[PDB]
Amino acid sequence: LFYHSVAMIESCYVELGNVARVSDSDAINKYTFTELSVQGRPVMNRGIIV
Amino acid sequence: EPSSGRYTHEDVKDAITILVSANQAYTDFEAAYLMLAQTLVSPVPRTAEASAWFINAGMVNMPTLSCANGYYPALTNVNPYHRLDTWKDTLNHWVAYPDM
Amino acid sequence: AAMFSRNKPLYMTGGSVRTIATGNYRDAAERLRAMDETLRLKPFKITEKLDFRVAAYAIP
Repeated sequence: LFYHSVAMIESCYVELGNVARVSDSDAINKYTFTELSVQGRPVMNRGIIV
Repeated sequence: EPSSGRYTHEDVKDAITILVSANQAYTDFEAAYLMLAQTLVSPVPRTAEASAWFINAGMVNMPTLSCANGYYPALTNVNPYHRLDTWKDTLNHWVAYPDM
Repeated sequence: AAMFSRNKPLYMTGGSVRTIATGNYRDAAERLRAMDETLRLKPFKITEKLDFRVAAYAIP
């Protein structure tokens, strides 16, 4: 689980690095990158989905 | 948090950008954008006779404020319904170039 | 069509009323939302251009 944990946080914090450097005036931006990717019916886009 | 009292014009942009993104109220913003384009400026009359337009006060029809997203957040999810595919263009234009 | 009340115009507000049929609901029961309830997350490939300071995501 230790190796699976570092693999997940390293994947997330790397991508949030190059997501923070996009202008709001765009299709896939800071606020609306979760909605277009998700093709299901979750209650709220939070927790494990993001 | 409790109200501070003071705010910069930059802070109002942050308030609008969050409120639209959370509520998915992109078409509601497009209505407000066109509604302000009418009011923002008024003509200086060409001749003295053209002052007749601006004597009587024109009425601005503001819709009643109602929303039920806070109570039932299940109805607003990741797959929203939109009629046009260019339904987020007006906000993306304003947030980039406000003075336009 | 026009309606009056208290010597003033009474206007109809709200959504557009439709002719509800028995078929219009039970076609969504026939549909069932048969999209298998499985959270399939699709990726976005980052694309670099002249500035490089700001990032740009593509669909494929």
